[PDB]
Amino acid sequence: PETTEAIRAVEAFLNALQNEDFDTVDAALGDDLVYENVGFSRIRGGRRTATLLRRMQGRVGFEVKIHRIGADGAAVLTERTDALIIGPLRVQFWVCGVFEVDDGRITLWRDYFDVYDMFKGLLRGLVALVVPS
Amino acid sequence: ETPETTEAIRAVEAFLNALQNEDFDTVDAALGDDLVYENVGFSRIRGGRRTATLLRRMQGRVGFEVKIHRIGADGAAVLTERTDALIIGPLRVQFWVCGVFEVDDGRITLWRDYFDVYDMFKGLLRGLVALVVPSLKATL
Amino acid sequence: ETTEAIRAVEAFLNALQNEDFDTVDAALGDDLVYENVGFSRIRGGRRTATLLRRMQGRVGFEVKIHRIGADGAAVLTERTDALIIGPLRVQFWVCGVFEVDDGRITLWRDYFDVYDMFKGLLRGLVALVVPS
Amino acid sequence: ETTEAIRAVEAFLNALQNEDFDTVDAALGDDLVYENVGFSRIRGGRRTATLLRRMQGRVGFEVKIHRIGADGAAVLTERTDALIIGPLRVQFWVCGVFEVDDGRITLWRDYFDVYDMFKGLLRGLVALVVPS
Amino acid sequence: ETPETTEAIRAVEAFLNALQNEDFDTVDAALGDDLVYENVGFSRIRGGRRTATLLRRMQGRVGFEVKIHRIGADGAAVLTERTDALIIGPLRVQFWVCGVFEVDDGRITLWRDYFDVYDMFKGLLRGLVALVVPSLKATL
Amino acid sequence: PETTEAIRAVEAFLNALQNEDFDTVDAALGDDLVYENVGFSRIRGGRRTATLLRRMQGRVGFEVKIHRIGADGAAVLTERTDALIIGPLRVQFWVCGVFEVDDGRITLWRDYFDVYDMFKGLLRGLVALVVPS
Ligand SMILES: [Ca+2]
Ligand SMILES: [Ca+2]
Ligand SMILES: [Ca+2]
Ligand SMILES: [Ca+2]
Repeated sequence: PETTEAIRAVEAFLNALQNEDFDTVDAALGDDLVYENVGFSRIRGGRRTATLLRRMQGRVGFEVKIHRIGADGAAVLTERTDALIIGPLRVQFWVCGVFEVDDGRITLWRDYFDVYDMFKGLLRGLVALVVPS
Repeated sequence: ETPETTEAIRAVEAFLNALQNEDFDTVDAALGDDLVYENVGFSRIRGGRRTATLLRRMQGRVGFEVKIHRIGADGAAVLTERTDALIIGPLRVQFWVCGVFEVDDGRITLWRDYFDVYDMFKGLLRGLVALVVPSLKATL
Repeated sequence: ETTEAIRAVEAFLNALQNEDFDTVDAALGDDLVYENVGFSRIRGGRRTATLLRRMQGRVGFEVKIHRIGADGAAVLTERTDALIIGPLRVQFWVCGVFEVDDGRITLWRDYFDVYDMFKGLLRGLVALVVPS
Repeated sequence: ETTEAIRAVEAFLNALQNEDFDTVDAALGDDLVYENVGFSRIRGGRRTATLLRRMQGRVGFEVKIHRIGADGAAVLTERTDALIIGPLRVQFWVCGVFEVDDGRITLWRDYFDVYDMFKGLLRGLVALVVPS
Repeated sequence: ETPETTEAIRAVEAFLNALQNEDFDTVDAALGDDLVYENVGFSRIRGGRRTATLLRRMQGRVGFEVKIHRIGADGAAVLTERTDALIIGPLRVQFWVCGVFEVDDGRITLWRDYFDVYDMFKGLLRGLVALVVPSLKATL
Repeated sequence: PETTEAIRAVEAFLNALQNEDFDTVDAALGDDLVYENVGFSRIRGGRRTATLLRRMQGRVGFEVKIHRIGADGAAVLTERTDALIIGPLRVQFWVCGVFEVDDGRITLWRDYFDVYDMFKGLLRGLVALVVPS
């Protein structure tokens, strides 16, 4: 089932990110990956993205929580809560991700999020840094 | 025996075309009595009828366009990658939206639209610029 | 090889008719080009497969293959197809040409005639009122 | 057998294009049924052969075969044909199905689309005025 | 290089349709200056122009129908198996004709029609009967 | 050449009649022959026609002269002068014949002629019987 397959590849990928399983991250990313944080960044190349993420371990941690996930042929859509963690600072924000997978490899990774939501997440992180809650 | 999955996708597509087309009786039929409608971070409304007549009353003041790029389902949940546009006379404001829906028995019980204020602000600036230079107006 | 390509095409067309959409998925290549000649072109096997899957319960298909031959990876068919939308049945001839690579369909090209389809429509509309 | 049937069909279609009417005669079975689907049916190989022979100098034919496969005695073709009447050239797709028995064609069934043919006509008429 | 055989057949067909259609300029172009025209056992006329204007002058008095069942050529000679009809108002007289032609350079130099007085007499009786019982009138 | 073939079969047949070559007549006639003298007679069956003609030798002779002959697919048309000969009486008259040939065999033989022309032929025959010319 090619649908189920695409879904699992995306789930395996996002779990790998969260778990710092960087060999799985490498295996999951297509050579011609385009990776967009929409309105903010674009990177081309699975390998360049894979090594960039690998080089972030120990300075920024990632959490990903997938609330909903569905497929449309080769595309997979996600509704998530993500968090960047830099030492004691935790920045949480919603993310909707769209992916394209081809033969078990991710060829498009496109994350949408809101600067207002992200800003609130930052304020909450910073406040929590002096009131651990 | 056609799966609830195909049904749910189709209900959401029918609903979004109905909004764009101003087909308010289909909008009425599409929305469950206990609808919760969220523009994430901005508004929450409860109740299909209250939302349905709110939308109906916008006719002639603000038009909507919806272009769905990708849509898929997770049981009763439906996810959507779109470009939307709000039109107020000659001003057109275009922005991306990701919507998540829940459908129960052909009726929409959750409608949750996600967007970015930055992207929206950029859409507004382009709308405003196009008011003066009709050539820079966004299109679907 | 030849028989293989023929069987893939038959299996695919029967799966369409039977609404066996996993099999439809498995039959179509990633780089499928799908044409209704003069009318539509779609690229991608996943896209085509999910488009067909999503028609279930709105349009049914029937396919009768009268003749089917092969030349290497190419398979040609002479068929009668029908589209079914509720009580409305529209029947019309189709000649389909396919290319199959490794059990997967990489080209699917259906030819038909608007005049023949128009007549099928009239007959279908008449049949709505005189079920016979 | 299979190759035999394919070669008879190719030889026949090339003979048509080349106006080699004895070969056209030799290719067609006595009990040929010849159909242009939705449009014409003629029975008899001699009748069909002399009808084609008698068009020489009034209508020319061109046939390009893109794909050709066989299933036993049946041969299917995907083609581009053209009818040529003086400076007017009308080009259109044809899918032809044939049956061959003992080197002779016993069925010749051409399928085409009126919309595609209409477009070919417009293009031909336009070309009369803008030769390009 | 299309054979004189196909040409000759076509000239004869064009000529006979021209008679039926009253297309008298094609009739004029079709008939050679030294035409000999025979209804075998009944009439001989010499000269394409004299025959052409004779035929032209029959317009509105006697109509012709021609149905060719078989036609074939022997070099410049063309043979024809037909059913003809002469129409004079409501009277229609139908009979078989075998015609032999010779064509030289697209022009008809010999036109020789064969028929049977008996068959013609039968055609006349049926014509006359059909005048009174319109249902028994011959058709092509 | 199937055209040439049909023509020759008809020529061979009409020559055979004239020459009383009755085995050739037999070979030339199809089992399902229809034989018409138009307006006058119809017979079905190659064999019945072949034997009828065979049974005429010694009482009526036939002459056939083909002026023109042509083909239209399987059909062959003829313009002829024929003559029936009964002892010293010779009856001459024009005949146009149409034939259909299938696989070298004649399946349709249809002769057209005129009773007026035939009557004149009879008078001329009878007159010649007292004035041998
Ligand atoms: Ca972790
Ligand atoms: Ca794949
Ligand atoms: Ca003799
Ligand atoms: Ca034969």
